Amino acid sequence: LPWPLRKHPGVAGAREHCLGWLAAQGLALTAETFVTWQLDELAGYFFPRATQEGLELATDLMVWYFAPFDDQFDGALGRDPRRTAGVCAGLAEVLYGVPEPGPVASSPVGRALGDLWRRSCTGMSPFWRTRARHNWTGYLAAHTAESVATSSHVIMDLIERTGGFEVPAMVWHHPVLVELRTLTSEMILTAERVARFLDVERAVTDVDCLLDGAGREAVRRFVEGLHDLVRGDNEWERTT
Amino acid sequence: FDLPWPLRKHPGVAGAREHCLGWLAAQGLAGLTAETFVTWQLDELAGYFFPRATQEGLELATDLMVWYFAPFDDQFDGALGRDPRRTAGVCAGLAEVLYGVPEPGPVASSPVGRALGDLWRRSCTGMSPFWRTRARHNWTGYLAAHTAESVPRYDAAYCVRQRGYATSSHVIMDLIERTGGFEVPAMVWHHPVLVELRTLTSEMIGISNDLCSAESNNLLLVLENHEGLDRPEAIERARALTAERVARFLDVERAVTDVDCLLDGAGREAVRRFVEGLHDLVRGDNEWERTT
Repeated sequence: LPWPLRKHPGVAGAREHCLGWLAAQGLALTAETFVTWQLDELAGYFFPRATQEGLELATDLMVWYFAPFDDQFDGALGRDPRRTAGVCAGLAEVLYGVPEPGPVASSPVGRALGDLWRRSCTGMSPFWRTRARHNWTGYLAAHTAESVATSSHVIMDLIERTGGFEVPAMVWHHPVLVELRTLTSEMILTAERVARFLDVERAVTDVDCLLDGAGREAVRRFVEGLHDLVRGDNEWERTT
Repeated sequence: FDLPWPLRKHPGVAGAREHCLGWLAAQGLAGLTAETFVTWQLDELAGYFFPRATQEGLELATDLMVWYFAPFDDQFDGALGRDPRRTAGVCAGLAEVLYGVPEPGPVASSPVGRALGDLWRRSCTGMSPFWRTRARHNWTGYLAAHTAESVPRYDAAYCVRQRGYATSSHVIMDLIERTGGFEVPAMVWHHPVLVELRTLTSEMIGISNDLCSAESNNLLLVLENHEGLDRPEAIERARALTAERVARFLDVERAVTDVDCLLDGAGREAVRRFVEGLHDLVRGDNEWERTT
């Protein structure tokens, strides 16, 4: 890739913190795949300029993706017409908090998802909370539809959360950033996507006529975070 | 035009015109302000968009589309709409209305902002939190795309997708449920089949809109400047794009039964009425374009 490689400090400490979060959520085996697949290292590559709290959050979400969440879709589309859809629906009920959340909200995966969402929303504005809750809903939905848009969009929503900044919503939906997010999610034929990325990235200065100083700095850190998702994912695949 | 679906119309347009006049009066949005029904016939357009609504829902749709034409669009009339840093400001401050902000700005408390507040509060009524989040997201997506359309931006398919994102239909279809008294479950709303049906509907509506209001990011002018076509050639090309999207819509529409294995009876009925509402959007928009 044409971008430098960066890695986060707390990969060890987050690895320690995660091992407690797994126990305090009833997820203690499947943790033998967390240390085998090197998910903490992937969290270190995805979010290098994140705070320690942010790296702990992203690591927890990564293990939530590989161990408990997929242990529900283990062998779906063979014995689950509406069971997988009620699991996804129940987790969305954990996101929204409905009067009757059901047994899915009291399960370790659902409790842990409630904790992850509770931590992800801290400090963020209602625009980020609404947009990220919508991206979570679409992820769970399209993940249900595959029993007859991957998880990269919520991670790209996590760049702002773990980075201690926020991109304004009016330029968040600008077609330049939308296309950059689509090309980024595709790379997670590839040289054409890299060239197209480096071409669309020039137009990032065309959205500075609607921004201020802090906003332009926010868009800078978001596009850099996409660089880090691509190069870091490439590294983690490379050393595995 | 010459679409495969029948033209259907809500019978209660006349009451909606009167309720809507009273609503305009109450919200401080109104002499020389009653040129919205006489010449632009927005009550009948509301009837074409939501012919299966309740009377209350039809009245809400009418209020929304009048809010679209007179107050909202007035802010961007003539040369006011070619200012990036101003259109961005109005759109952002209107977006504030849709969220609970402690100390809103002065545009949030302006007449257009308070009217938008009433439209949003009424829209949320009786809808689940899933619908509120999703439709609110679609609202801000519309406002941001309009902001993007305020600056000179430039394949044809990319421009059609952009014009579809920047048209209002992405909120309009969110109202099919609200005005009709049902709700599509969130786990199937985002199903690729329904997503593609919504995309095709929006693209067709934006092709009609640009085809009529092309008097630049407009599809017709974009085809003229970038494919070397003259006006009749660009118009015919737009008809070709509409036709191919009709065909695609009728193709993937048959796959709606793939979501039956995910739903109960009420859900399947909801999806059915939603697709019919898409039919009503395309056909009604074409008719209203023909007469108005």
